[PDB]
Amino acid sequence: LAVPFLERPPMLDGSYAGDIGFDPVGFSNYFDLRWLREAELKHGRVCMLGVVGFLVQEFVTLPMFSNGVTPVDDFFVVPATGLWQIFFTIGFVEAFSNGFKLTPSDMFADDRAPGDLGFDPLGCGKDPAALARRQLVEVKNGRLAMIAFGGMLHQQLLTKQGVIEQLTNFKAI
Amino acid sequence: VFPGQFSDSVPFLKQPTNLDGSYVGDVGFDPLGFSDVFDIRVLREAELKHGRIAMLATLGMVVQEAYTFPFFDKVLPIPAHDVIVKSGGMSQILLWTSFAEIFGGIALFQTIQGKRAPGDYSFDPLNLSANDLEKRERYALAEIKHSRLAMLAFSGMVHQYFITNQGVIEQINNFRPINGFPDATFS
Ligand SMILES: CC1=CCCC(C)(C)[C@H]1/C=C/C(C)=C/C=C/C(C)=C/C=C/C=C(C)/C=C/C=C(C)/C=C/C1=C(C)CCCC1(C)C
Repeated sequence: LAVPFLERPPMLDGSYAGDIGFDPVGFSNYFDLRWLREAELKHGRVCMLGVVGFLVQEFVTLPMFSNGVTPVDDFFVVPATGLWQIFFTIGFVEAFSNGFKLTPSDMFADDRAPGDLGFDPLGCGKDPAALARRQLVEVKNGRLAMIAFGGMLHQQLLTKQGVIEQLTNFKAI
Repeated sequence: VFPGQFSDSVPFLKQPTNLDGSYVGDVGFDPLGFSDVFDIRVLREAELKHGRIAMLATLGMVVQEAYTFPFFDKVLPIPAHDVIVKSGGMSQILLWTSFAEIFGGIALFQTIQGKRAPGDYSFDPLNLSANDLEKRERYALAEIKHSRLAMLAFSGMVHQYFITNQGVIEQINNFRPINGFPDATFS
């Protein structure tokens, strides 16, 4: 149990990966646990790719664009047009992968697994025990990566330095 | 002097209605009857929270005058409050303690339901009194006595600084009476 001085939340049986009974504020109750699980997986995956993007944008820059001082400022130096192309592409992906159901009501109509968008092109998730281990690994890595992204974005905003550049040139504020 | 049942601490006041003696540190001292108006569990949790904060406060009020970190600056703690307010670190102390008290409030609301002991956050990483039960109540009595002593001590140190304008270590080595009373006339 993650919080020993509080009770185990009533809706956290332990079926999902990474469930250690950590919900003191009780979002498991009064909401849909599948919705929260898919939201957690989506945030984890987005930040998980975002950390790698912040690492790559320091040393690797696409020849079409001009690199900024920080990967945070790389959002501004690229033109406004093309940014909305990314916005609309993500909208199309989130519409087609979710089956054009986009609300807490109509989603999970077929009761699919939360976070299972049917995207396994390499076929890694075949063995169910390995599937559960990879579920746990993915969820814990997302829980680490969201905190990491929230840290590194603010570090790049405050110090105006890259993350590796900041780690090699550590200084007080 | 007259026959009758009274409290163990105060002999002219009766034992309070809700102070049965199960809780540690209970010598029957509740003259105004705070336990009659509010629950004893919430009061015990508030007492333990105040006492632990006061323990750390007395330790800080000693150490900060005894030894200041290489960062920040050499300054007395009472104006160091303002210094760290202007520096921004005290707002972060506030944020992190608020984040802890968010779960503390849920613990308190489960204490009213009677699911956890008041002030029992189950925090014993060194298992100093976890496996043994006889040591647990002795350490609880010691903790509550140190809590009350620390509240009194921090109040004393702060109000000594407020009129003396000297450090606690400074005052026990350079003890001067207040207001120039050694050679004061018509005071
Ligand atoms: C619960 C827990 C587990 C065990 C450890 C511990 C005891 C510490 C305890 C505490 C955990 C804590 C404190 C977690 C903290 C999480 C936090 C603060 C997460 C915050 C993340 C912030 C984020 C993403 C910000 C994202 C901003 C983004 C994208 C975009 C920025 C911008 C760009 C460049 C485009 C234009 C718009 C804008 C805004 C300028």
